[PDB]
Amino acid sequence: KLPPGWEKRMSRSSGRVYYANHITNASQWERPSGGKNGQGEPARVRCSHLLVKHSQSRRPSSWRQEKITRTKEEALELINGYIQKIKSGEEDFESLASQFSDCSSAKARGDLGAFSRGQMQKPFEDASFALRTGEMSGPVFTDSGIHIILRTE
Repeated sequence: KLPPGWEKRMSRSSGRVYYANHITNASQWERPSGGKNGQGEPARVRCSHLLVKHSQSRRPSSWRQEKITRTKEEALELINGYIQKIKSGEEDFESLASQFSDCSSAKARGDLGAFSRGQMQKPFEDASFALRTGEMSGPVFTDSGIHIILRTE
């Protein structure tokens, strides 16, 4: 059972029986979905994302700040913060993307439109294609920085 990338695991804290995905870095208590060996994988998907860059990003510069100086570690803590606010409903994805994304797509609520296999950096692509419409990833790492991907179509 269990769709691509999903492994059962056991978290400290308690009898955290939970589910995690090694492609998307998503985690959750709930079992992923249903008896249909596949579903396949669309030729195309549509995703938004929120990018936080750091000093080791291939371009330490964004519309939000000319010289980015945060460390990969600091950026990772920020992603975790936003993921917390998002998962709790305090703030929504589009809102934090518009405000804090270091991608120019910030001004599109983070929307990147539809794409295929081949077009995006591979971990982003692998994660986007492992998500299902509606699902959000954990922190995803690329040469740009650290992403949160929301799959919209």
